[PDB]
Amino acid sequence: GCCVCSDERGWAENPLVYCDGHGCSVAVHQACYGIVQVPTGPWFCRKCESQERAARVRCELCPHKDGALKRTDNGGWAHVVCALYIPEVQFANVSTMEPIVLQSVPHDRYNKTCYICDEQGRESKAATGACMTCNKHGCRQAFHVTCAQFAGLLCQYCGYCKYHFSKLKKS
Ligand SMILES: [Zn+2]
Ligand SMILES: [Zn+2]
Ligand SMILES: [Zn+2]
Ligand SMILES: [Zn+2]
Ligand SMILES: [Zn+2]
Repeated sequence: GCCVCSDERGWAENPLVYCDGHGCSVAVHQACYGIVQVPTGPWFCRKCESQERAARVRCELCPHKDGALKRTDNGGWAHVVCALYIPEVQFANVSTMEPIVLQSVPHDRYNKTCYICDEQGRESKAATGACMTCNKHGCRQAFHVTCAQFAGLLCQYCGYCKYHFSKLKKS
């Protein structure tokens, strides 16, 4: 489906677009990646269009490689999905969704430990990047956006730790 949201198909007015770059598996809705007009030929994501060392084109807000990336204001790269769920992250242009603006992200997002990384053999990565916090008031569980994404814990634009998600009646 889409690398950014949890919708598996596109819509006529918002198609699901597949990157044709070699080795790349990025697929995004037009609206999930800020694509202005849908391409008539092969389409390439910003990473595949990049001429940078591959080791460098990766999200600085989380430890997962690949996925749907845009350039940042500090000369780096970040996931669109990480940008959408860390509250203080912004975009210079919300239509094109780029560059991703990190200058207003506070210390508070960078001094946490991702509990999911800690559980999944990524202890060395748990205190890197930026974390969202569980939406339950009083809960101190913190986690990378993409770690929660893969765990099915993301939901405007918030998430829960596994425990509080388990305590919420699903409707
Ligand atoms: Zn999407
Ligand atoms: Zn690509
Ligand atoms: Zn990320
Ligand atoms: Zn994590
Ligand atoms: Zn919680």
